[PDB]
Amino acid sequence: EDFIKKQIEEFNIGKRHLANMMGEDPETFTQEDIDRAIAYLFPSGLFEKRARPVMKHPEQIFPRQRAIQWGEDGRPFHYLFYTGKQSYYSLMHDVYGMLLNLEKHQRWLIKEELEEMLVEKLSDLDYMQFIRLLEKLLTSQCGAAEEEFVQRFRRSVTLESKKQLIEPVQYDEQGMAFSKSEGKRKTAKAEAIVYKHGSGRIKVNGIDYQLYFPITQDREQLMFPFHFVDRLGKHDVTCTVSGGGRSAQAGAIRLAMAKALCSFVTEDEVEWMRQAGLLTTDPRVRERKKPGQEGARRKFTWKK
Amino acid sequence: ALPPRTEKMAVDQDWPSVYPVAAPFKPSAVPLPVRMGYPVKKGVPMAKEGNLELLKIPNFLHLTPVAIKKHCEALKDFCTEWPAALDSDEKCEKHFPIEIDSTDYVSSGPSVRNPRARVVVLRVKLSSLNLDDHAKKKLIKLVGERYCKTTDVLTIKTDRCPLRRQNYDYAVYLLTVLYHESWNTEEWEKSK
Amino acid sequence: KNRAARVRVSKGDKPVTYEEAHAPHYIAHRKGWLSLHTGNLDGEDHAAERTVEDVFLRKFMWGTFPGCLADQLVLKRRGNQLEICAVVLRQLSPHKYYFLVGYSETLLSYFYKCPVRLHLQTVPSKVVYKYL
Amino acid sequence: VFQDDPYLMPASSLESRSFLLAKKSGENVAKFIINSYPKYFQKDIAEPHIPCLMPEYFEPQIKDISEAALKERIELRKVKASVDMFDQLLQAGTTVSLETTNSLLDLLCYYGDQEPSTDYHFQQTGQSEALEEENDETSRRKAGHQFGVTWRAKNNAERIFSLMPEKNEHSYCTMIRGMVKHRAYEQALNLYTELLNNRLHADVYTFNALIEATVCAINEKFEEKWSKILELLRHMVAQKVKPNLQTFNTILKCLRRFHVFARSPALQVLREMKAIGIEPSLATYHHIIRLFDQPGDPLKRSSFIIYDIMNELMGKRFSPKDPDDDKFFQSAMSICSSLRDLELAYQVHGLLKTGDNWKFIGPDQHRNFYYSKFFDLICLMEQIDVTLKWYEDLIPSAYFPHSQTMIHLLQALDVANRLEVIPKIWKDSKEYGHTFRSDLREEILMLMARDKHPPELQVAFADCAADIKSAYESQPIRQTAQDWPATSLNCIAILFLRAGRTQEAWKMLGLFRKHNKIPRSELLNELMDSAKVSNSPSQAIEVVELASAFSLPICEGLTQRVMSDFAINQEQKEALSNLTALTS
Amino acid sequence: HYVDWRMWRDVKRRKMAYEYADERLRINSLRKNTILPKILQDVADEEIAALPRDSCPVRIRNRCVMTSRPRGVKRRWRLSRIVFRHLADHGQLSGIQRATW
Amino acid sequence: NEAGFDDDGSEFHEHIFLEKHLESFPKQGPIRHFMELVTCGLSKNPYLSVKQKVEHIEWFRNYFNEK
Amino acid sequence: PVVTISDEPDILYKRLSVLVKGHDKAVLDSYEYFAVLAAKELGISIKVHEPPRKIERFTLLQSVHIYKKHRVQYEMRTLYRCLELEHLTGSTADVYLEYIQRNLPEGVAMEVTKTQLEQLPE
Amino acid sequence: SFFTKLTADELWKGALAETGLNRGQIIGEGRYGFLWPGLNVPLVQTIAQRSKEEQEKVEADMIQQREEWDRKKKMKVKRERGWSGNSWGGISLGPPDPGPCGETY
Amino acid sequence: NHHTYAELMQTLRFLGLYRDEHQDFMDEQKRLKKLRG
RNA sequence: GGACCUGGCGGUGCUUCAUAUCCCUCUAGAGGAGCCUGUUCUGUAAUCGAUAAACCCCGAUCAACCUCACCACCUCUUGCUCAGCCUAUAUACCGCCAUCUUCAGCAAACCCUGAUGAAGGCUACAAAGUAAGCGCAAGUACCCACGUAAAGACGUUAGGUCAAGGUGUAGCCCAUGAGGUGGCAAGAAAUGGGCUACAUUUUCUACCCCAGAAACGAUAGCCCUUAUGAAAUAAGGGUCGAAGGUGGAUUUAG
Ligand SMILES: C[NH+](C)c1cc(NC(=O)CNC(C)(C)C)c(O)c2c1C[C@H]1C[C@H]3[C@H]([NH+](C)C)C(O)=C(C(N)=O)C(=O)[C@@]3(O)C(O)=C1C2=O
Ligand SMILES: [Mg+2]
Ligand SMILES: [Mg+2]
Ligand SMILES: [Mg+2]
Ligand SMILES: [Mg+2]
Ligand SMILES: [Mg+2]
Ligand SMILES: [Mg+2]
Ligand SMILES: [Mg+2]
Repeated sequence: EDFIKKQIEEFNIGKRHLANMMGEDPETFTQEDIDRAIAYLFPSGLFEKRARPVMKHPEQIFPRQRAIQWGEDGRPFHYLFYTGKQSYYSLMHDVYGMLLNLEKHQRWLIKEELEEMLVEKLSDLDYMQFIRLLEKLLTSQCGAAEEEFVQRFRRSVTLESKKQLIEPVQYDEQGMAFSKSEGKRKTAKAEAIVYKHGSGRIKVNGIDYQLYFPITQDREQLMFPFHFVDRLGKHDVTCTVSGGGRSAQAGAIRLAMAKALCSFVTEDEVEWMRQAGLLTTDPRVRERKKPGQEGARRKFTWKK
Repeated sequence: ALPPRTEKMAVDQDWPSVYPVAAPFKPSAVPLPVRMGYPVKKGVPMAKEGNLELLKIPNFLHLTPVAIKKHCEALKDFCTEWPAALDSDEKCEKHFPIEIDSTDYVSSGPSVRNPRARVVVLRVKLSSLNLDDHAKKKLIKLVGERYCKTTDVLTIKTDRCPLRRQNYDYAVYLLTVLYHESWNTEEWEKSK
Repeated sequence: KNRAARVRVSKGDKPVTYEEAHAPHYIAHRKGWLSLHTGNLDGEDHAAERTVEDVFLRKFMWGTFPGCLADQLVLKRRGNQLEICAVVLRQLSPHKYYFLVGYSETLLSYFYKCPVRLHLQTVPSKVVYKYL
Repeated sequence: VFQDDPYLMPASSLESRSFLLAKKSGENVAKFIINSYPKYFQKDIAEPHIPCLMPEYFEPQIKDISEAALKERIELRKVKASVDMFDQLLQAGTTVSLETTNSLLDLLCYYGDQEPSTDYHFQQTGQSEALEEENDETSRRKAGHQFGVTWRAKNNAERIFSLMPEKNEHSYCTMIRGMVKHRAYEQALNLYTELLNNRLHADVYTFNALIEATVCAINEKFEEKWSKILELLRHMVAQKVKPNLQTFNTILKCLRRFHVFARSPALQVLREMKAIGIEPSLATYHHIIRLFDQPGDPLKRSSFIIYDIMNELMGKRFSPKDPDDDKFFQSAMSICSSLRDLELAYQVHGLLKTGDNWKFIGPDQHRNFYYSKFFDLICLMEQIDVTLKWYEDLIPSAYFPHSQTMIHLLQALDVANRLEVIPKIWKDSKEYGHTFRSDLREEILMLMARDKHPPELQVAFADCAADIKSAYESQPIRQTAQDWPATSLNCIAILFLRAGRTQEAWKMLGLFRKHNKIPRSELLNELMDSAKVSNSPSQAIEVVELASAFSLPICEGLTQRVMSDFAINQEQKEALSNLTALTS
Repeated sequence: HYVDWRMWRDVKRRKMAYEYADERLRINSLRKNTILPKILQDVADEEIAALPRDSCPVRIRNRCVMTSRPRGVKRRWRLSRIVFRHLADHGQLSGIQRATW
Repeated sequence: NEAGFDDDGSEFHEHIFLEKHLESFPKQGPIRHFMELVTCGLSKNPYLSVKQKVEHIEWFRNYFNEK
Repeated sequence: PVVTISDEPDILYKRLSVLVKGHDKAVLDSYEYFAVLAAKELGISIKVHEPPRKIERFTLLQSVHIYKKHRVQYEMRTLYRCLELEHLTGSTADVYLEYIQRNLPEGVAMEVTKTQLEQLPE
Repeated sequence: SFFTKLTADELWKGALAETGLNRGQIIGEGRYGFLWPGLNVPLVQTIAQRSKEEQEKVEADMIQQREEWDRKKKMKVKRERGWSGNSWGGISLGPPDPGPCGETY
Repeated sequence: NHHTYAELMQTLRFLGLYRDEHQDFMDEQKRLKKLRG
């Protein structure tokens, strides 16, 4: 369209001006530099990133306008025009033919992605039938053109690896080896330092654990990782903690020792201890009171 | 109307010449098709020529890096340099002992009357005053509520007089008369 | 139902802009503020007369630029430069626009005792963001 | 000063002046309403106090008959009110002091027994821009007469001067100056003789008023008035008052009125300035420039002193001293336009760019005349690259060019033979508002259809000529109902035929028919060529019939061409033979 | 030319209290010191009792700057609840968001 | 934050040291003790100027002389 | 370019700290980049710091007459950016502070400038 | 109060109550008649004020234009009767709307 | 103080440099009220 | 009157569910005592508005005077205002909301079916539906994609306010408008919601959780002092040592 053409021309001339505007009279002004420059020129302050200012090419700005399907004589181009879903039905026809000639010879795409690739509105059951057809083709022993067909319809997975991040062991102070870890639970911050040897010695906030933690539940909470990993009387921890209460502080301290003993234990045992549930922050925090209520979720009296 | 200067202008032109002042957008002046706003479902961000939100934006167009560079080529006259007072805090403390706090609070409107902006407070070091032994004992006994133990800093506040310069005068006056009364030996010191 | 600043849907023929199209819960998630004064920030004293001057200026501008301001004004206030930015249509005569520009300029100068700057923007027709 | 909206953009200098006077109108609009209602603006919020934002009070707050009330009314410049309560003071018998009687007669002599004008004077410059090339002498005779107050005999000033007991130098000086300002030259001279009899001293501005009065006296020779000026300056020296820049500039204006015989006196005046040690000003140089430049002088050494002046004057920064420095730049560069000297004009622009001489440019009319003559000279003897560079540098950033400047652009481009810039400057002229300029239209059309061009230039010319025809059609019902020019029609038709807009050429041959304008033979031959391309005997017979209807002497050749080049039916052949018989 | 007679009465209170503000301070200090004899404070008691009962800042009601409404006014803008709602929902007043947290 | 606002060159002693306007009575008196209290309060005032401070002081002087 | 070297030695500002405080993080850090670039080509060590934001929250009724249980809650987002500065001259303080407060942004700006001028005891 | 004044769109919405008239004004007209150069009369550069007879004649012309506008509200429109008045059975709607495929009826 | 506000707008409207639709509405309404009531 | 269409109902059928909403279940309360605070009733010369769910620490993030529109008494006439009115009408309204909503529907413009009625438009191994737009969703804020917020269209209840303000209709201008001074907010009683308890996991003291000692409960009444205020309600102390023995039917919340 002439709209798209003059918009592309305007975008080219504008990005040329914009590079000259900031600092970049050289021809190569890349998109992230364009975004940074417009971010500085117009400081957004809007929570919606689509409500922030934008400088893209009109291909990305404007949507995909579908071309005219017929010429100046009627006579539409595709033979499956009068179905109204020419791309989807042509695809179904092609896959069915490839199954037919394969038989005579012998993660998956989402609906929105298929709609983007076909530039046609699609139904859930139509997409499901397409997926079943491609699954039939995959289960049938197929050749390389079929395989690359399945692979241009298939997309990536972007798998995540979930081994606990092992902090480095810093060989420091005088001659001793340690790890310094952090923990947070219920507005309490606890950063701890464990030295490898010392037969078990705790230094919460400069005093010992029987002094900072008179409660046997808190002392048990401190014990928990060492007793799980069977290295009870072997290490020593010096920790400083801010905020919270007795159990929140105990939990944050415990998370810190677990996330430093991870560095001081083998990888199979730290996967085991992560499965035991010591390397994950407890996201359970205090909720908010609401207007018209009597607490976080507690309400007032008679409503029914 | 007229065909605008947005397409009349070309490349290699001076934006400090185009926008001297902090001004609202003026998209006809701007050679950039800026699109603003949450788009409709099958549409684009709305256009450049009439955007109330682009006029609402604080518009840092008049300050581009070459404008900072050339402008401070102009401003490089209005500055001297420092002596060799060194980055060392103890060195600059030795060279210049006292430290006085006197700030301003800039509003934006019709009047420039922020009364709290006259607050003044002086911090001085006894280890840089160097001349107080039973005078420093008498000094602490005079000003008990200040002079925390960890650092040897004396902090005297003034918010009693309306003008900032006489607040500074109150600070230096209290420093010198506390010093003189600390060195003034009294007759009842021995019966402690 | 919430009826704060939400224009209702009639049947599909109602021209409406970004401002009064968007609802008050998008107040700076999508919209932003029409008046930029530092009075409503945590340490300041004069925000009340800032606000009464804001409503005075908006009603004054609506009354002295009769039937030409497209949608609402941009009232900025930096230092002692008060800036009135307008989105006025293209239907009257430019000598009349300049006449009212100077008139509003020095009237607001002698009323608010500050440099007041009228920055105009002329538009052909009332912009339409969607049809409601 | 103007806004940045394309709709609010002034296209011409007249439109810019209209917008500026509208802005000044609105400014004094609110000045009037705020001074009418000062109670609504008494609440100051700004700190520190701003008296020029505080409204001004024009009503006299002192109501009792008093000298304080007299001083208040003098400061408020209420002439009749001050005169009336001075009469009240005289009736009451209160002795009115010398200084305030002096101030009252100061106001009387300054304003000529009339109130100050309620309108701030910006008028008396509303001459039309279509008469800037003829009859500067009658223009001087009908534009040098500002309708000021003539000094009437037995006015309130003379009444106060006769009534007041102890006359002094200040009162006598004020009366001489007021009489000169209100054109009582002989009365001012008689009062100066009375001053000399009364043994008082006249100051600088009084002496300059006397010089102007002696020069403006009627029926005396330039030799006699020069001797009188010498006598007045000898009296000034004897009274030990030191002359100055305004003194010798009044003298130079007077000898500028005194024309050719005063050139060597002007040189003597400037030499005496440099001998005494007072720096001559831009207005001093203006007065000598406009003296030595007179129409009808065949020598132009009076124009070589301009090169002398600038050899004195390069590289200097100036301060305001004398009101005619804008006239200095305008007059010196009028010399540049008269002499056709590119190097001196460039030296003038360089002196302009040195310092605040861009401030010394002055008013908008002087700026427009300055830059118009500059770009006329640049187009007259510069090369096209620097002319277009000056075009984009000055237009429309500095000024709005005029229709004479446009046709001079066309002449420069025609001499240049760089005709590819024609559509761009045409679009610029249309956006500046020269759409209805028939001289511009005729010039662009004849320079545009003069020669055969490459086809992209031809189709650009087709678009431009179509828009010209659109403007000619879309000028409805004006008193200057300009008939379609035959040359403009022929040029538009030739351009359309060259670009291939043959059907447009045929319908505007219908337009030839309705306006009864004689077409050109080159156009008719191009129409024959287009008929050859289209293979249209009907169109060939049509244009031959038009030629026969206007009885042009090429119709027999057109017919012979048609018979040689087309297969013609017998009735059309009979019609063509009948047309040839009618023309023969 | 006011919002109502109540707001006119209130601005009369504001003005005439502001101008009868100084002497009330002086002898209210003469109240709430304990230095002076009781009868020498009593004579002062009758003179403050004779001071007018519309300048005492106990009658000062912080009504809204925009429309007279006694209760439901936020002091920082002198605005009532729903007029503040009006301005902050049209977004003619900066910095105010809808509190979602 | 202090454009103008000179307060006629008061310079730090007129604001807080009010002996010269105190005009000492018998200093053992309760009137003198009350004057010490008022002098300290006017010294702690940053909003009133020395002119209002003294005028307030001689208002007290006038009333005490009346009684 | 008038200079006027007049008479008296420098007032010696150490740690001019500029607290720039607003409603908009993009305004704050664009101003940060502007001032850091400016002081960078000036030659003065400029440092950055982010004091935590404060949100002033409060509650109003929604209906005009009744319905206290349904309320609208409003908030102010007040966001600090500390631009602390050490080792700069008095005249340089005038010129840098000059240009900074001249190109201060709109109602999304306040700037509290804390000057520690040193001086000698007396 | 000027502050508690409100717009005519809201006023007419509240007055008409349909959810369950200023075009006859030039930009510079007031009853005192302080006619300016920027408004009303074009931009001699002279500020002035008209007389009482001119003011009353101008406002009489404006009012008679107002009752003319009221009359051109309340004319009577002639509807052709279909089978009876206040009916629909013989009412002629116009020719059918032109079809989107270049068709005329 | 509201007097400068309200009376300045009264004056400026009656000058004709201000157009206040609220006052125009009550003017038309009270014209009809004096017409029939 | 006969036969339908659509909707609502059904102490209407089948099937699948709800999970703090439906029951069995889990925890802590109300209803029983005292106090505080609204409301009803009585009373007074003494406002008004809310009043099943969707009223009842509601307009009020709040009444000694003020607020205040109530009453008593006495005064003002171009009355701060080219007046005003808190006069009636929420069944004329705008304005801002409640409720379904702890929903997912509402739908311009078309097309088709029903012999061209009101109406209706479902079968993916597919029988006539296509859809702009609003909403849910999505995107945002807070600490995550979770959760909580916000958001929730058309309409329902003529659902709430002419007393926030504006306002159409009808009325007043010797009044129903304006100002000054002084009073109005008391319980034979009842009820809604909170607070404190009836104690042993309790009470007092130190400590802020390894002791000692008891073996109870008013934030009510009266007195003193203080804070603020012109003029006391609040705070502290003193004094006193109530009723009360974990509360039936029913019910709330998670
Ligand atoms: C008597 N009915 C026919 C009625 C009449 C009007 N208005 C009029 O007809 C009066 N019109 C005039 C005054 C002449 C202009 C009415 O305005 C009303 C009603 C009904 C009421 C009922 C109200 C009631 N409450 C207040 C006790 C109630 O219980 C309900 C309810 N469903 O809960 C109501 O419907 C009710 O609140 C209500 O809204 C009514 C009216 O609005
Ligand atoms: Mg009939
Ligand atoms: Mg009711
Ligand atoms: Mg009443
Ligand atoms: Mg609700
Ligand atoms: Mg919600
Ligand atoms: Mg949502
Ligand atoms: Mg009802």
